[PDB]
Amino acid sequence: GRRTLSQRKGRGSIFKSRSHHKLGVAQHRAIDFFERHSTVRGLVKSIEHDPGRGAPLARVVFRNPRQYGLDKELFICAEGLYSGQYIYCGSKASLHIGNVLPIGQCPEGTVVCNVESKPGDRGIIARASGNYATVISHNADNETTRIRLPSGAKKTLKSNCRAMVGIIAGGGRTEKPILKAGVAYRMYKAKRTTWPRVRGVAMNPVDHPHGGGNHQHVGHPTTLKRSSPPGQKAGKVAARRTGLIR
RNA sequence: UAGAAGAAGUAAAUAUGUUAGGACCCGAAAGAUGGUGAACUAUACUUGAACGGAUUGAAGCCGAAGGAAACUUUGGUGGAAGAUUCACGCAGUGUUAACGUGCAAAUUACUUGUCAUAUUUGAGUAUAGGGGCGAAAGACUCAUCGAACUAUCUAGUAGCUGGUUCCACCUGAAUAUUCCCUUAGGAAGGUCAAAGUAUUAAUAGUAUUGAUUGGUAAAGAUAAUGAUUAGGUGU
RNA sequence: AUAAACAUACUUUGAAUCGGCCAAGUCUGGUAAGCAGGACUGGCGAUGCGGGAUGAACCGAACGUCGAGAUAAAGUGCCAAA
RNA sequence: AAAAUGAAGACAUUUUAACGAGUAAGGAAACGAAAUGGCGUAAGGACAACAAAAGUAGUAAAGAUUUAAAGUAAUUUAGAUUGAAACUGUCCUUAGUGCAGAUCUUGGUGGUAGUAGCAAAUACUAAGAAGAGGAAAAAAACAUCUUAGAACUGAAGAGGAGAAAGGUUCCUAAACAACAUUACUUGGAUUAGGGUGAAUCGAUCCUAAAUUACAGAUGGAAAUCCUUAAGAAAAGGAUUGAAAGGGAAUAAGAUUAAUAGUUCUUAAUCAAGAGAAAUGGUAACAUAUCAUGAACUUUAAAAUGGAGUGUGAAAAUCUACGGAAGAGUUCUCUUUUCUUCUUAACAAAAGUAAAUUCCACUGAAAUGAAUCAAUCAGAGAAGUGGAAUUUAUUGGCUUUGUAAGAAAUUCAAUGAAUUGUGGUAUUUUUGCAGUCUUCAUAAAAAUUAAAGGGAAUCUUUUGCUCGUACUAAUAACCGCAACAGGUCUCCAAGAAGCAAAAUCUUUAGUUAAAUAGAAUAACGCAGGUAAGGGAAGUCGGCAACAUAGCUCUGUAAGUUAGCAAGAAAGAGUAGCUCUGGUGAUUAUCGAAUCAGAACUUUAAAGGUUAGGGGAAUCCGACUGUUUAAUAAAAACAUAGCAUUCUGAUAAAUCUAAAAGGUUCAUUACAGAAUGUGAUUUCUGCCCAGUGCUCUGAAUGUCAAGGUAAUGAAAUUUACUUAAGCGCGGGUUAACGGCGGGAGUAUAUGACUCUCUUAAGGUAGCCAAAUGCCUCGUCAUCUAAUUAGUGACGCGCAUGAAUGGAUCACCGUGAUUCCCACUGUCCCUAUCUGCAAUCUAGUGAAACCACAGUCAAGGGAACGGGCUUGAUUGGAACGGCGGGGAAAGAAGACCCUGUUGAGCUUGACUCUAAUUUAUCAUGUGAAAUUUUCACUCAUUUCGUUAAAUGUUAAAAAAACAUUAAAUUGAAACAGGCGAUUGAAAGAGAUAGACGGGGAGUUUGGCUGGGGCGGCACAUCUGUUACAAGAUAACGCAGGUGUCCAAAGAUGAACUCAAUGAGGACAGAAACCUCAUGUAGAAUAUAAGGGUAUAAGUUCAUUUGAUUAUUGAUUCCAGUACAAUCAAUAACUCUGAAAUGAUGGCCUAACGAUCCCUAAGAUUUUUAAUUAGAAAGAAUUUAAAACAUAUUAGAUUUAUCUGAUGUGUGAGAAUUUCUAGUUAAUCCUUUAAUAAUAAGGCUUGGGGUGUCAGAAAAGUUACCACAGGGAUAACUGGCUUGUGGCAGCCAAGCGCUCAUAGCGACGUUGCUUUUUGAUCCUUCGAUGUCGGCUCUUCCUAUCCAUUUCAAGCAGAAUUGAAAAAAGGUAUGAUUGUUCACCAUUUAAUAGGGAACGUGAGCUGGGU
RNA sequence: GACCUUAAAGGUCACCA
Repeated sequence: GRRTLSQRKGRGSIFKSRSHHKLGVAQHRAIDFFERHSTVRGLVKSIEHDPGRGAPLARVVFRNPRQYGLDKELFICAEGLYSGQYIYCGSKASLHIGNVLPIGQCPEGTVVCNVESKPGDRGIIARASGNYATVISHNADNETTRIRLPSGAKKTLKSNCRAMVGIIAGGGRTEKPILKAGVAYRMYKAKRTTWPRVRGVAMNPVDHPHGGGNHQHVGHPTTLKRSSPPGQKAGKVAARRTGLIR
């Protein structure tokens, strides 16, 4: 046989990210004393559209708590932010939309976004459009707090992990139905090469495990073990269930 | 059942036979190893270039009239759409036209379709052979692709096909038998040739006389086993 | 009884060969076959010559180069010798 | 062969006799009576004038051409001519030693053949010049240049220029041997010269996608990774990457045979250099340098998509008024028609614009302002007055300097003349303004300026390196070339029109671009027309005809309500003369557009351009893509729908490895893996099987390890270990699946019974692109329907995200029917151009054993050659497609190879990735090794390693720095800050999983292969032919066993059946007598054998045993197996002779290696006792240390010297008899021991393909070596079957066997069906039907002539002569065939390689 | 027709040309 399309994706030749017009890395600012024990105030200069992602980006400008100059940051917009707004980052920040607070200071039930899975790693969870994470409970014995991830899973993080209060802007993006093949083509302008997807049953036995015979069909069960080698791992992987959900 | 029984062997040059090597000469599709290719084509990115004329008329907006209201009727304006068409171009539906030792190792003529957003296109750049790339035809990867090109292993192997070079003279065949992964082929054996011997209980594809063997042709059918048409006599 | 001394008995080494085919006062399967397969012998293969007009197998007869005669199968109206 | 002779003769002796064919094959050399005889090629060693100049040769070698001679032949010899320097004969030796073939290799050359051709791109003609090169009885044509005529490209060009590529092709002169399919005086061709000028155009500079270094990391290696992260490297990050991106600065005229934003004249610009620090304006803001402005920081520019509308300006075109100069027309007119009337870079500022944004005064409602559209206003409209920016350089346009001195148009013979002003017109270019659109937001750096801050106190010089010629294509580039193919751009006139369309023309370019002339045949290619009919042609309206612009009227069903729709359908349209509407400015001026009216004619879109329309069915929703070179589609994509996994140190996944890489500059509205394919309606039941999974169970099965026991030890044994499987549950929008039979209300069967699945196919749909039967049944379409449509449904074998049903719009998709139109057709005629024909010049190729008249025969079963006939005159031109089983190609179909390759799978054997367990020693603790606590290796991260730890002390989009006065601005820790953490990663070993991947295999026989069978090891009878052998996928059957008795022996008895008797008792129970040759039994298939037995019964027993020989059956006289004959033991039975080494006989079975059992003690040795008999033993140089005894040292398992003796020494040993002890089948190679292992002999474990590999498929994507050893087609033999014909006569025919038929039987012919065979063809004979056309047969359908009848006439029926002439048109189907509707005198049947493909078609296959 | 099964009846095969 040949090497299937999923195998050719891992080499990254034509499947490299189309990130040329992107604004940059969107994250919190690097942790320091002034964020651990004080608050630094930033100014939302503008709100910009980052190619390839559905949420807007804010060009915040903190000043320089230790030197002279400007610290041009690049945050992910929370819904409701506006140009010229002031936002405060630090442990003593007020509980307002757009402010950055350690996850331990947020009252149980607070909605946050752009949460750090580890202290000081500048944002991991709840970064897509309209997404958010909820603080479940605190644990002052070992300085851990429980949050509910947007997928529904519960995760325990350190109580000093930072997060931004609010909802990532641009929600309800995927509810608008794409209508045309051309529109879907334009969606991957600043993404990887994946769109026009040929069914495995339409390929040939050399190309794909599904490449069939005189009738377009699979032939063998499409639920496979997690341990299948790359090359035959095509279809549902480690499927605990199948069929329409009730 | 090997041996001994007053030793025969050895050396070298040829000829013939067996055997290994390119192996009488030429012939595979294949396999492995190392390199060269994206000047053709495939996809993707960077930076450039290229929409002229018509058709239809969506939101949005304005007037008039009707209405308690909700709003409706009517006339305009507007210029959307992977909307309809023509042109520069492009493709290749049909003639299964031309040509078919061509203009051309895929072109020409008319007809047909298409002719800016999933568009067309230049340069740069990236992806390499059990790999790439593929809106998927096993398609494309320099006229080479159901695994490119190039060189080495390599004069690859062939029970299969083709060829195999002077004269006279003498002798002159085979298709049984056994075994084989055997059936287009081999070894044992038969037929044949050439060398070399032995005075030789070592002649016969013949007939006769004598003693035998066998169960074929024929013959038989209340002679045994069967098959089958009738007629008398007795109970 | 007849024949047999270039009789007889061989020994060694080795070549090619084991695709066969035909005839019949023969046989088996088949309706049958210029079909398929066998017993015995003679042939073609390996083979020309004379005759059957022509023909791998039929009939006579097998071959160094020639001359003369008697012949064989078979023929004798012309082609064609009688 | 035998005799005779035999040192040398010679002819390989003399004589006599017999013999002589031959494919494959053999006979090497030498051998005197020669164990075959010789010829030739080349080289090596000798010999070649015997008397001291010793083979031939310039008095002509080798070679070549021939003429003759010798030899059976291979070959040799000699002469003649040519040739001019080496060569030959004999003997041995040696070998790169003899050619007709290999689709042989290389080179050369023929026929074809003066043949096919030298035919796209409209086109040339006259006069003259130059030249050898238009002559001549028309030799009808003539290359280059100039002039004139006539033309084409038609300004998206056949024009003027660039990028790439080419590389001197550029310009000129001389010259034409070759080349540009004739020629050339021409040339992009030959020869020789000349030619490319930059401070301003580019490269150079910057960075994009990307690329590459030192050090570092990885690797066995080559090398790979990393690109600023790891670095004592680089205020911050290295190299390269654009002649289309960014970018300091030049223009006009003139000049050269050719270079020019490059030279010259004139006129400019740019960069680098040289000679307590300003005013004005209310404000927006403004001032020939002015008017200081460091570090540091920020902002902006360079630098940002597309569409569409409006509009400013310039240019081009057109036009209004006024002219000046020149040109054209002019016997008909034309105050006429045409040309010229221009201006740069850089700067200036008389005059004067459009649009946008801001500033000041004021404060809008009765709301206003404005655009084509919009849009805006108390965070302030409108108004008035101002400021700024943009508009191809200063400042947009006119104007000005440059500058008229240039340039253009004229005139004179260098010198003179002129060079106004406009437009509410079109196009192009370039800006501007707002509007729309994106799940698309549409680059960076070099480089420049400004600001915040307040540190410090005009002239002139120079401008380097490299490119610069030319083409840029119907001749300079890539395709072998001057190739009708391909290749990126800039500039762009008139007519007409909606139009950059078609058509014609101006400026420019060219008239040649693979040759022409004559004639005007066939057959063609390209373009046409056609009476009457109108698809009747055909697989099919293929091809062609037909519709075609604009205006007005009108427009259906269906529908996703958007469409259908340009639906369909109808009318108008010309020319000329007029009339009216639509404005600007304030009476004058201007625009093409619309409407209307008289009149005339050839009655009007049509020169060119320019939709045929309608009714339905299927598939796909749509726009899109696709097999470059036979498939453009129903296939792929698509939006929509659905499922699975993943919290990122993850999922997927590349890599040998890696602080390695991709999605990821990412974070579940995300990433990755799949199925279905818009919308509507709906997705039924099944978890048994195979997958997937579980948050699940332990003590079923499971490895290396770990622990323990025995033993001298290896070894062995036991216990305990993870995943995996098993056990239990879940899951089908996971792979997939979704039944039978019988009664029952003139038929059907609601109903009932019964069998048993995991579930029994549900809603739907249907002879469907899915239905064999089948051309299903009923309607409809037609005259006629294997076609279409609508219905029916026990549906071979429909059916629900393998998606079911439904269709609106859409489609170079498949199918049917109507209208219109027509040469598709009846049925062909005719016209034009280019060829073909002939000629001058020029000039190939495929192919070719030799060749070329027929019939029949035979033959390899279809001859051009052979045999017998028919017949023949030599050379051929134009056509032609019958033949040459014509050419092209080692058949691609089929088969065979112990030949492959792609693909698939629990085929066999493995393997990367995944996974589980153990080992690989961080500290300090607890529980029964586990659980904890820590960090210290380790992992994953973050930053400018920027306040770690412990003490101490949401009103405002603005600024924040270089400090004033060691502090100000606190100290210390041996932790840059977090995170994980002794667990996880990488290594080793072990178990599981693993078509993701690698290697390989897939028996044989065979009336072709496959399916079927086993004729493959094997027995009986028969074919089988009276010895032995012996065929078929011949016939009838049989084996892979069974038996402690069914082996051995002894004894007794006689069986099957029948008759006659005997209570129940009978046809069959048990008893008796008689007859009883086996008709019973003997394990089994069949055939043999058997009567005081080989059968039945009784009794004893284990010979169904050990060892050794010799034979017989298959046989190769191998093995296995079997069948016998003896011998030596120990036994069984019998009184005994005998019998017994399995079964009454013919089948009942098995190598090498490997595993596993049994046996090798009968005998031979050593030592020591007692007895006896023979026995001299070889001869000088010495160290191992067993040690004692001393001289030193030492404490530890204590060693280190030297003195010393024996050892170890040499001037007994064997045999034998009787004991005793011990050992005893051989070996593990220095000697022994107990374990272990290996030998030797004999059995068992098995190969059934049975003389014995370890082995699944599919190729319609296929490949190679071959095959007529072998199938699919013709032909040939046969004729079962198909067709036709006879003989007899039981009967039918109202009576009557034979008018006409003829049963039960029986004899033939034919090759028009299909069989049966495999003879020819596998380095190829083109395989169905139809169309066209010719011929042949008669077994005759019609016409002609006759006979018969159950023939009155008519219509008919049977038969004879006769094959000269006729034998049709359509619907459906690819059909042959068939079935319908017609018509006719009849609408007969057949052959010719199932006639006919260099004759067509391509419907089917 | 061939193979299989039941108490005649069914079931699978019938292929490359």
